Amino acid sequence: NERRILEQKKHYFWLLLQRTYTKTGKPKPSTWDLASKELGESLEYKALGDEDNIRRQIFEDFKPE
Repeated sequence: NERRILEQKKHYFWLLLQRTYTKTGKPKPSTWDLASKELGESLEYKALGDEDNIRRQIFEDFKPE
C-alpha cells in the first residue's frame, strides 16, 4: 500500500519538482543538495521525508521536458 502511495507521490513529487524546476522555468539542479535546500518548503518533498533515498533518486532521474 505504501508502494501504491510511493508511486502516487513519485508522480506528484515530479509534478512538484517540475512545478518548481520546469524545462525553461528553473533548471533541474546539478546536485540534490542545492535542490533540497531550495525545495524544502513545498510539502511534496516532505512527502518523501521517510523515503529520502527514493526522492533524491527520482529527482535526479526526473529529466525535464
